Formats: sequence, structure tokens, C-alpha cells
Amino acid sequence: MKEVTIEIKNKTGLHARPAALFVQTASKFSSQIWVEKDNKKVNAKSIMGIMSLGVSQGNVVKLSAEGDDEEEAIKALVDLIESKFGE
Amino acid sequence: MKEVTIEIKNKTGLHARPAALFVQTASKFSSQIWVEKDNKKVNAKSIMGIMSLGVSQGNVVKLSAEGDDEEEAIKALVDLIESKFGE
Repeated sequence: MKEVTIEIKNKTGLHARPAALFVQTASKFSSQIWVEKDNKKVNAKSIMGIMSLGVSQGNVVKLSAEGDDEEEAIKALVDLIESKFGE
Repeated sequence: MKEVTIEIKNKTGLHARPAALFVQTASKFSSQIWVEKDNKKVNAKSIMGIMSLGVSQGNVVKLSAEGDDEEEAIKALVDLIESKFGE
């Protein structure tokens, strides 16, 4: 075994909540969901894609859903987004 | 189908790189890896756990690995951490 206690010194530590509550909400649904930023489409239920979209404060993205609950699911993400996630 | 183009207004947009390059490095290995912050253990290869550890700049965590490459794998995470991920 190999072990180290180390200090996290980068700005946002390991903060990733946004993509967190997002993917959590997006995941609660059966509707397939996508997030498109500048012609880059990614699965809204995948934290990786979200993180890879490099979406920052100020970015406009296209949120799409298609499924038996596509309406309630976008209302969510959108509502979640609109609160600033908290902030 | 339901679609909305919306602006991302929260601070860090959807920025989650840290947990990103971390889990990416941690995932490249066979050694099982853990991240323990204040007696909270989580799989270093799981972005969810990382994000849930609520690790911020300044936090000390315990990094452990156990496997055929446990040595090279901690050197990684540690080296990755030590650069501030970039910053």
C-alpha cells in the first residue's frame, strides 16, 4: 500500500458541484438529453461530457431532451440553472 | 423534442476540470485508489466521490493506493496535484 496526506492548493480545490447537481438532475430522467455548446453535443447525464464542454459562466448552450418526460426534465435543468445552482 | 438555448450564469460555469484530470489520472491505473477527507473515503477513480468530498483549495486529504502499480499511480496524482493542475 502507498499513502500520502497532501494539501489541495489549486483555486477551486476539487469543486465540481455545478456539473454535479446538473448531471444528477439530468440523470433522474428517461428522456435522452444533450448539451450542445458551439456545435459540440454531449450527453447531459454524463459528467465527463459536461466537464469537457468547458462551459463557463456566461456561455450559452443548447439544451435538448427527447422522451416521455422531455418537458419536465428541461424545466428542471433550466430551473436548476436559473438559480445559479445556489450561488 | 424539447430544446432551450440558455445562458450559464453561475460562477464557475460548469467547470470541473480538477476532479477531471484527477479522476482521469486515477483511472489510468489497476491499483485500487481511495481519497479520504476527514474520515470520508471515496474511490479516486469516481468523479462523484471526488465531487462529494467537497475538497476545496487548502484541504488536506489522505491519498491511498494498493496495487501492482500503487507507487507510480500515487506519484501521478501527487505530481498532478502539485502543479495545481495547471494554474
